[PDB]
Amino acid sequence: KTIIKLGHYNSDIHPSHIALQEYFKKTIENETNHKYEIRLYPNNQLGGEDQIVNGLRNGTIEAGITGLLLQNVDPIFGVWEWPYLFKDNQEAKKVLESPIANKIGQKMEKYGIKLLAYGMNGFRVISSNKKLEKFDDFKGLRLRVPLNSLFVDWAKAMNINPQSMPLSEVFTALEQKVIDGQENPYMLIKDSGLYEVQKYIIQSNHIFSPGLLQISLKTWNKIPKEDQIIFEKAAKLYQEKEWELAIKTELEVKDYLAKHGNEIIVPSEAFKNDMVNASKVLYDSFYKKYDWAKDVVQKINEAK
Ligand SMILES: O=C(O)[C@@H](O)[C@@H](O)[C@H](O)[C@@H](O)CO
Repeated sequence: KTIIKLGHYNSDIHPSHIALQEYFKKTIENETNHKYEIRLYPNNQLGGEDQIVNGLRNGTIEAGITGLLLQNVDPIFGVWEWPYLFKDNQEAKKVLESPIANKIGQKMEKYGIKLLAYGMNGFRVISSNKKLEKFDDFKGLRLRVPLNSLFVDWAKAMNINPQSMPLSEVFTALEQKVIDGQENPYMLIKDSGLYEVQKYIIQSNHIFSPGLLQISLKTWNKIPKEDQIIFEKAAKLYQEKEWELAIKTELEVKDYLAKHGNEIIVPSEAFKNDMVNASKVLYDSFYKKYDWAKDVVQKINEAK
């Protein structure tokens, strides 16, 4: 009997967790005569996101959902979070279901990880103690960013002062007045309780964050193809159901946050355009330092 521990950083009521429970775990456990058990560990129980990545690579954490932190080993994996790459949720899903996304996903095997599905965490918004409604308001702003220099660079391009830290440190950084806010999808902002200590939510949607369902290659190579087909069936069902649930749930969460004291700012056309224009410096740099960037972005655009 094979026990597969599956760790992630989201809440047990995040759509990823619900879909893991109902579709991924159940499909595998039932359709393999209970030969595999998929034990779920939400909310950083098995460690923070970076620890999950490392555990997938060394095999001590057999499965997981993470974002794109493996980009610190090979930057190609971080491409999906480049700013303003996708116009909306449906376009993000369409591109992540395309051949180029599959091909980049396959490259994770070189680093010990088998990718099973691209799911959705969502577009990222800025939460803040300070009202932000025009580009000049970023000056002086101290924002936590994730453990990924892309986000450090993004923040600097916005004239924001970033401080990269693990997600588990955000509450205490706010409480200590070390930062003014952070950025993450709407559902994380609710599920985490960050909304209770962040008056303003600014709907920047600057970056789209996928949640990658992954299995350690060390684990995968012990599973015969007949059984892998069942894991793949479960991952495909997980993916369809998770996108659907995530889109539905995000709309609920947006309404919730409107009605519990938070002030949601939808950027003006000018604020929007200023953010978009400011982000171009990131792409200028990608095209200079990555020999694959021109081709990859072209294929991503062709898949839209
Ligand atoms: O804010 C966080 O901690 C996470 O949203 C990120 O670490 C995200 O999962 C990664 O995709 C960022 O590259």
